[PDB]
Amino acid sequence: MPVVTDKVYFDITIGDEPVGRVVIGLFGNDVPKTVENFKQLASGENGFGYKGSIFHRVIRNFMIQGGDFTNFDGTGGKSIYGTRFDDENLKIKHFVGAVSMANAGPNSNGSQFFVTTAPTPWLDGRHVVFGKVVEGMDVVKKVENTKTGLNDKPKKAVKINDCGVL
Repeated sequence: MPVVTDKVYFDITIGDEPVGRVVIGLFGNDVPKTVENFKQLASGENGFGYKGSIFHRVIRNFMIQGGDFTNFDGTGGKSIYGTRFDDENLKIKHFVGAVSMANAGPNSNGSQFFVTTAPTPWLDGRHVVFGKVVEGMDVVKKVENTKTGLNDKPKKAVKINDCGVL
């Protein structure tokens, strides 16, 4: 298993009601550049980041996706290195509770990421896995079961009300 070297928290609300904290353990020895991006975006130290952003796409028994702090719809976000950065390591496979970079094809990591709640083996090799959930899988589950609309957008906003580096 990859070693966890750092942790980030997300305090999440649904429709402005608190539903709990997710703590993600990060694999900084295997993908240090990807882990630095996600830590800096959680801390907001470049003036922009995840606080206040939403999980815009939620699919029951598959994944929750968020990190689009520019457009809030899946079209946006940016890394601390520029709009996009390259795939750092594709060797780590997904597993239930994996945290992985969303992308638009090869070498197109930004700020968007997803947390799985079921196997997603068809994503192996194509998305950079960079951590896993170490607390609050039950909170991810609440989000996973929230009622959705067009293109799996949550009817009530699922918001990262606060976040940071532990």
